[PDB]
Amino acid sequence: ITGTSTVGVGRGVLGDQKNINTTYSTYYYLQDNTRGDGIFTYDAKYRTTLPGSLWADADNQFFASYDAPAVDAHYYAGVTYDYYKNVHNRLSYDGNNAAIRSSVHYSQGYNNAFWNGSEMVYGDGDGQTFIPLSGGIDVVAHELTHAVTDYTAGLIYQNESGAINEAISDIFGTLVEFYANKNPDWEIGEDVYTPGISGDSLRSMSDPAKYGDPDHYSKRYTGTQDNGGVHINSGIINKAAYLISQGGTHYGVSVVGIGRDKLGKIFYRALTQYLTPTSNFSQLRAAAVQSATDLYGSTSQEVASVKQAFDAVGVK
Ligand SMILES: [Ca+2]
Ligand SMILES: [Ca+2]
Ligand SMILES: [Ca+2]
Ligand SMILES: [Ca+2]
Ligand SMILES: [Zn+2]
Repeated sequence: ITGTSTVGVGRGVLGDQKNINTTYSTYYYLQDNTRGDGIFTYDAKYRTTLPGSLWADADNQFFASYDAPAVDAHYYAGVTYDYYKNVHNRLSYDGNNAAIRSSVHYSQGYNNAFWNGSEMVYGDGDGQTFIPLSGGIDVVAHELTHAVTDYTAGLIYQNESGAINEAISDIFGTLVEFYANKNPDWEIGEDVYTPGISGDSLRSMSDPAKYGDPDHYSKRYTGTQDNGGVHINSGIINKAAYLISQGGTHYGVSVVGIGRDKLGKIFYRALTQYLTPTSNFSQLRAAAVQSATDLYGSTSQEVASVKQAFDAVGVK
């Protein structure tokens, strides 16, 4: 849209009030021209035809309940964009400021969100399992991080490479949540998942076995469902990332935590410099070990804790 940049206000999925960057041109559009080539939010109007229509609003105030998912998809996209820019110096997912597009109100009772190869897609949920998925900052950041993975390492979506793929997304989803300081934790999707049940979440990085996922490589799922257990075997890596950052003792292996900033740097470097499309866990450990070495030195505590956390989850 060709118009004037402006700022609007509205309410997100959880009822919180926020400003959003909009563009005026007869109507007020969810078009943020302050970040790269733009952040554009579309309304799928309960269908599956994508992208739907660029969101247009008459007075630049977004307080209706129908608007809530849009507000949040637009804002958290802006937050994820800024995380990657300011913390890793990466401009959009392609590293060239490609425009970021999202569609909300996709389909009816749709209990998921995904990156489809060109844009973000968010369901509204059924009201029991999910509320509108763009309400979870980590959900948003997890899915946009898949777009960064596609442009960089190219992890294919199955088996161990697909599990690494999902873990990277949970890792960077979590670190965006800490960066925004938006009630942070190590769990995935607790702000939108099962609104009638307090304290639960889809997955846990700090204790994956709490929701059924493996937390050691000997426990790994070796079946064929879920593309080879891409959302299940990610707990092995999540657990490891959690030990690197927070530290802990896990199957008798003690790890000294080095913090989230270092975890992010070590994993951003492995992702963009040593991982390939078909990398497996073992290769991820090597990549991670090499990245810490590159950044902090071969005999640093940083290397010591990468190795100890892969050893605690059984990845050699
Ligand atoms: Ca309005
Ligand atoms: Ca949280
Ligand atoms: Ca979370
Ligand atoms: Ca819940
Ligand atoms: Zn994912």
